[PDB]
Amino acid sequence: DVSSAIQAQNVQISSGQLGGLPAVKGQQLNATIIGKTRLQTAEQFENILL
Amino acid sequence: LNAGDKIITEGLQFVQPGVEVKTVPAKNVAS
Amino acid sequence: IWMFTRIPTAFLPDEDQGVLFAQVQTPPGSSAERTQVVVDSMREYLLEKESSSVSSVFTVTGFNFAGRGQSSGMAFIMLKPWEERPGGENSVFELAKRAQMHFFSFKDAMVFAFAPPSVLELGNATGFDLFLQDQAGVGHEVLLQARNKFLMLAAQNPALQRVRPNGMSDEPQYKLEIDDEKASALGVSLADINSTVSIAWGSSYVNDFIDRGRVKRVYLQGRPDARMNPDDLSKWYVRNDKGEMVPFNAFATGKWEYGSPKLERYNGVPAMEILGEPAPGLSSGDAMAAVEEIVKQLPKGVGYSWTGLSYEERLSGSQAPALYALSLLVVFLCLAALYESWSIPFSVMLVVPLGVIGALLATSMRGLSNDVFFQVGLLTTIGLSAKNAILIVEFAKELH
Amino acid sequence: MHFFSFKDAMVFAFAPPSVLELGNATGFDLFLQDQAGVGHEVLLQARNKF
Amino acid sequence: GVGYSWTGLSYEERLSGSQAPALYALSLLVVFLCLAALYESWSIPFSVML
Amino acid sequence: TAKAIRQTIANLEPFMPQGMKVVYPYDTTPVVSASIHEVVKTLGEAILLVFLVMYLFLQNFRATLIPTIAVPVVLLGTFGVLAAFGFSINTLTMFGMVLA
Amino acid sequence: MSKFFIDRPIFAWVIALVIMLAGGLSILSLPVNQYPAIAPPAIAVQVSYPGASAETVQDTVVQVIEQQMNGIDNLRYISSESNSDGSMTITVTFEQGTDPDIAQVQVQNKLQLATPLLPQEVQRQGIRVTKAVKNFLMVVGVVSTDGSMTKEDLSNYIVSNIQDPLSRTKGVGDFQVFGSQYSMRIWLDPAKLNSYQLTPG
Amino acid sequence: ASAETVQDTVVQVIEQQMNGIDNLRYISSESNSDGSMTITVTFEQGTDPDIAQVQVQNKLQLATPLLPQEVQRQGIRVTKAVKNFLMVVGVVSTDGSMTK
Amino acid sequence: TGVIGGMVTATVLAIFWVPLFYVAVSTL
Repeated sequence: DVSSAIQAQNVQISSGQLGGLPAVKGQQLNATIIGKTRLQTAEQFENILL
Repeated sequence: LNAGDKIITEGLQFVQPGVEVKTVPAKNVAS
Repeated sequence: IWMFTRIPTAFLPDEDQGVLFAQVQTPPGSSAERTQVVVDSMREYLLEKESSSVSSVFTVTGFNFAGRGQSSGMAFIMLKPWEERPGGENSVFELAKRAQMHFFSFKDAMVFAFAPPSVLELGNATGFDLFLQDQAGVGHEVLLQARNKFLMLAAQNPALQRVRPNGMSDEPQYKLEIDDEKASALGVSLADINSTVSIAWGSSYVNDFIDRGRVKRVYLQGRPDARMNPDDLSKWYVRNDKGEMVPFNAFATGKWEYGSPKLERYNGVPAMEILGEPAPGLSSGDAMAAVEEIVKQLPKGVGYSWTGLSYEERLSGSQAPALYALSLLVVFLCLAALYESWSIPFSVMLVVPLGVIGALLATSMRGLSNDVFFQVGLLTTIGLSAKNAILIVEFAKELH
Repeated sequence: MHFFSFKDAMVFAFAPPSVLELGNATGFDLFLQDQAGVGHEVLLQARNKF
Repeated sequence: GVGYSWTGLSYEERLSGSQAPALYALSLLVVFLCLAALYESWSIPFSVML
Repeated sequence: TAKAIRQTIANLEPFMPQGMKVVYPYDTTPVVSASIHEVVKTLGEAILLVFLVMYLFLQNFRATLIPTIAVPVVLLGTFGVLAAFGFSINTLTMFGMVLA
Repeated sequence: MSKFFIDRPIFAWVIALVIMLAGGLSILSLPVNQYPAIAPPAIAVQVSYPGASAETVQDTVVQVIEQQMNGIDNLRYISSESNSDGSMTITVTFEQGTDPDIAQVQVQNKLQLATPLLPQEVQRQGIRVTKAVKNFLMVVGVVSTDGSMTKEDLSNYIVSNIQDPLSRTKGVGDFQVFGSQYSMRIWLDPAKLNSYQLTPG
Repeated sequence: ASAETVQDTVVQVIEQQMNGIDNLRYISSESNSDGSMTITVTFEQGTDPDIAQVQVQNKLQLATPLLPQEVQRQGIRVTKAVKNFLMVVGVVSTDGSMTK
Repeated sequence: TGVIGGMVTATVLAIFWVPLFYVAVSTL
């Protein structure tokens, strides 16, 4: 379950777009949603909830 | 922002701040 | 010798070909509906103003040569055939300069217009292509000073035209921050949050199905009304371990950031690419040297590199070690082999500038430049100046 | 001629051609495909009509 | 709605068949010039050609 | 290859529904077909117009047709040897052919 | 040699005629061009991502795959590109004169030194490796005459009926069809999901 | 597996990706009822087969993760067989102990 | 144009100078 928690909390998740196609008629706002990214430092790996 | 301000639609790429410019009512908004 | 350096250099002075490229770039963060009303306004202009030359225009959106996204579109303009449009004003060089001047009326897009070179497998745009090979050794996104020199500080055009980006400016993005402590303390596990946010917005692909005897795909995504705004992030629910639904904004917030929608890696460092053409009247070599007074303003670490169809201008250049220095070197040997003397093969290669003296004059009077067809033309005129010499010196040497 | 005494098997005897890498039987071959999107049963009906 | 195609050892016959009429005229003219290279006339090679 | 593409469409267009069509919005082969035939018409304007200067300088119609049978017999003699080294006929060979 | 073919005119004729005919039967066979092979060889490799961001696929699927193909002989310059709609391009060119198939297999056996770093949802689509040069040749396809055909069913008909015959003819090394086929799109309603206590999983 | 299952899960997914092959003449295919397939593709006359089989395999490895997991663990085979055998060996020395 | 203008001056000049350069006096 330590391996499972690492595999669940250190991921790169495709979170899509905020105005992604096919949009509604009249959409004027379009951006990219940045969800979960991979951890970089050891302190980020230390605060992984078991 | 306040009432009576003139915010800038169409023509954003060709214009930097601090530039003398002339204005026309824009046709890109819905109203 | 002075008039040889007075002429400029080029490579393949290109042709009409009936084709024209035109790309648009709406400001960053624009939807495709904003791009379509620029693309259609460009399309309607070419079919009523320039109907004498333009045959048909094919406009795609969501994709150009600069990149991809909702803020990008391009047009393949196929013109009339060569006999249906007479007059030099119906060339693509006179259509491009008068459509590019009209495209400054379009305020909400950097619309351009350009032609491909004479070769089509090499290059997709006439003119120079220079890459900002920025070897400063810095971190991967602290190199924004290369971009700062790339915007206008490498665009100080004295005699250039249509100097344009080939990447795209960075845009706002929406960083969705989820704290795992509060989310886990309401029972809902984090892998289900990941699967919910990856299926509802990210359009998962589950398996395959078959219709009309062909295997196709089945996708899965939320409805378009539920993924348009940041508040629509708060419309989705996740089931915890007890079996009830937690809203998404009970454990997740959002925050705007700024990031690039395109990242490269060119020869070991992420460069930025600049396209541009010479102004009507001058050649390509003086344009590639007129950007050299622009590149002298530069920060630390960066450099300019010619590549693509501009790689041959700075890897071939003038082949003064090989072309017309070892070509006519061996003709002195092969005429000493047949004249059986030392000085009479020297005399017939002494008259070699008397042919190129008007070969330079004709391209100076017509206004052309030093290219590969000019080089292979001079390599004929060496033999032409030699064959007039040998035909009248053979009888001069046999009669003696 | 002897193999037609076997009632419950369409036994077929033959020999390979002189060259070996070309064909496995003597004669020709033809494919009858579909390119519209019609079903398998109409293609089998066309094969039986042929 | 359905189509057909040729395969197998009987495919190359459809692009170009047995080209013996395509030759035997090239091979006729190339020996017609070759014995004229020996006999140094026009009627004397042509009479022995047949 | 473009002939192959057009016959690939030209064999399976009746299976296509009548409520459809096909155009060619962008294409480069009329450029090839025009830029070959233009240099053919320059070789045509260089085979008979080189005949007039020898007819003018020799003043004899029986003495000026000797090189004009000699010029098209070397020329297609090139079309073998450039075919021998795998090279293709294009305008780049044909420029030197008009020069030769 | 002189003094021989002058008293022998038929032997002078026959060599000129056969050197005419050996070239005259050659123009029926060799292909007709307008330009030779002028571009340097170049191969490319693409993959798409459903709903990614540009920085998910920049430090991962570009930089480690970039350096391995440095060392390949007869080479000009290397590039890469990563987009925000979830697409990559790891194109690599060569110097002019090399055989493009051995230039493809050198990059092929050199770029299996970074193959397992890939997620499963884009290893399902696979890395499409082509020998695309840079440019197109022609484009095919248009709307219906009588209307009632959107910009999706035309693309579906193109990639479902006329594409796989077009991808097997000669010359074709790449294709960039503007659109895609059908897919059974399921559009989830979030309000109707928690009305039955369901998740998209 | 059935012929329909094999044809619509293995054959179509592989032959849907077989594009961009040099000197490909045609692609025949068959799928049997005992769960087997052949996708024997014939090239042009006068082609060395070493580049041909690796050009086939480079496009096959593009399609091999789309296959179900029950057939990836069986292992695809790409050979350059001609059509037909050359020799057959093997028999028992009949002592009754060994079976078929 | 580069070969037309190159040939015309190779003709109207060199017929004066090639006989002038065969009679160069160093060829004793």
